[PDB]
Amino acid sequence: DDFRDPQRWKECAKQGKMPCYFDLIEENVYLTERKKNKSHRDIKRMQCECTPLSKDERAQGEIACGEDCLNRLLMIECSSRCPNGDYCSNRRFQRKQHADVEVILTEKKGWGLRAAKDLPSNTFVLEYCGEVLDHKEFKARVKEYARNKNIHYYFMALKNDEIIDATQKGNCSRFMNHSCEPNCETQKWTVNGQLRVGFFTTKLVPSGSELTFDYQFQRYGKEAQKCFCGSANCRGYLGGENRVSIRAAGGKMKKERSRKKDSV
DNA sequence: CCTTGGCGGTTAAAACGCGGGGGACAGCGCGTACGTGCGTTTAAGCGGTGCTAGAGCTGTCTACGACCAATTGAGCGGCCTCGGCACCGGGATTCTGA
Repeated sequence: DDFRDPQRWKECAKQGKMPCYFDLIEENVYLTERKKNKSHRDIKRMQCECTPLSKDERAQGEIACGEDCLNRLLMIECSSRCPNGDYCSNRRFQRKQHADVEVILTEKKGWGLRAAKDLPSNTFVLEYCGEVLDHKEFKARVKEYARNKNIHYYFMALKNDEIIDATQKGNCSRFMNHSCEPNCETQKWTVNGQLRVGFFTTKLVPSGSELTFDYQFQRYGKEAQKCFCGSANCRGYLGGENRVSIRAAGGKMKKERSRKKDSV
C-alpha cells in the first residue's frame, strides 16, 4: 500500500497508493545555520554512568541502557563514546529503528495510519522530518501560500523562532491525524546537540487500531476547522475557537536587538 | 606513689510483663506556587587608551632587645583551722488526673 518507488506515477494528490508525486526526506536540512550554539562547548559529551558486563547476552542478559540510564530519563540519546559502544539502545534516531506503519484510508476526514501489529507503550514510531525555516521567510511564505487554496498546512514550531515545513518534502509521519483521544504523542529529544521531534506510544495498541497524536490547538486565519473523530468529548474543532496572530502561531521571533520598526 | 587485684556486704539498678493511650502511618481531595515558554528590556563583558597610587627595591643608623652579674623578696608549699554546705527530718504547699 505504501510502495515507495522512485518513478513518478499517475496519482494526482491523495498519495494513498502512489507516493511519488512529491519527494521523501531523510533527517532534516537547514538554510542559515551558523556556528552559534551549545553544540561543542558544554555539551561536547554527556556520558552516562554505567558499569556494564556486555559478555552475557541471551542468557541472564539484561539489555544495555534500559530505563535506568541517566540519559534516557532526561530524553537524551547517547553518543558514540558510550561505554557500551555499539550495544547501547538509546541511539534510536541514528540506527533508524522504526515501527511497522502503513497508510490507507480510514475516514473521509483524510488519510492516516493504522497499526500493523501489536505495539507497547513508550515505543518510538516515526521521526518528524521536514524543511527548517527561519525568521523572515515564514511570515512571507505563509501569506504567499494561503492564496493557493490548500487544505493541509504542514507547519510545526520547533522553537519560538523555528518552524519546520513538511510540505515540499515529507516522510511517512505527515499523514497522521488529530483526535481528542490520543494514544501517541510527541517528544523533544536531543541528539548530537540538535533538537529533534519524535513520536512515542502511550498504551498497548492492538493490531489494527488507530495511531494519532494530539494537536496543541492553533489557528492562523479568520476561518475555523473541525475534527471528525468524536471519541467521547472531541473539541469539535482543530485549533479550538480562539484566534491567535501570525507571530503567536509561529512563535514571535526573538527580536534582534535593533528596530521598534519591526514590531509596528 | 599508686595502680591492679581480691574478698565481702549493701541496696541502687537494670531487666522483664502488662495495660492501653500516643502518635506514626497510608490515603484522599483540594488550592495555587512554581515550572515551561517566551518578548522586551538592562547592562554584563571587550578592547582600547591613559594616568598614577602605591607596591617594590636600595642604603642609614640608632633604638631596641638579647645577654650577663649580683642582689633579694615573691610564689609554691606544709600544717593546722573552722564554717558553708550537704544530709536528714517533720510539715505545708503544688500540681496532676478522672
